[PDB]
Formats: sequence, C-alpha cells, structure tokens
Amino acid sequence: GSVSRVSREELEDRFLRLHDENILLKQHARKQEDKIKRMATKLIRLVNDK
Amino acid sequence: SRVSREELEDRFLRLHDENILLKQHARKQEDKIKRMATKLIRLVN
Repeated sequence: GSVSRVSREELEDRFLRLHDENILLKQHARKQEDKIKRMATKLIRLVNDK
Repeated sequence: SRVSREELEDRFLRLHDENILLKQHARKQEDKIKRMATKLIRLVN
C-alpha cells in the first residue's frame, strides 16, 4: 500500500487537495452538461425552420 | 477532534477511486462529443 508509507501530514494534505479537485470536476461536468444541452437544443431549433 | 489513520486512508482511497471514475467519464464523453461535432463539420462540407 503506497498510502501506508505516506506521513500523516502529507496524507492529510493530499486528502484536502483531492476533495477540492473532486468538487471542481463535478462542477465542471455539471456546467459542461448544461451547455451541451442548450447547444443541442439550439441545433434542433436551427434545423426546424420557423 | 481528530481523524483516525485508518479512516483517513479509507476516505482518501474512495475519493481517489471516485476521482478516477470522474476523469474517465469526462474523457469518454469528451471523445464522443468531438467526433459527432467533427462529422457535423464533414456533413456540412
């Protein structure tokens, strides 16, 4: 176990940074999903001439 | 208040495994979006 050799201070640091990275990943995925749908919706509106 | 060593190791790993799965999902979704956009470009030309 590579984690079993890490000192406590570095494991704590890594956990803190890993949590913040996970939050940013989910927020970016959420924002990406929302923009993709609007562009696809607007693509559909574009081809449906009105 | 303190976090035990086993608990800290436990949470880190589950954060790590979840982080891995999040990145793989973004990667694959990213690949599919490009090659549908890409042939949309091919479609138009």
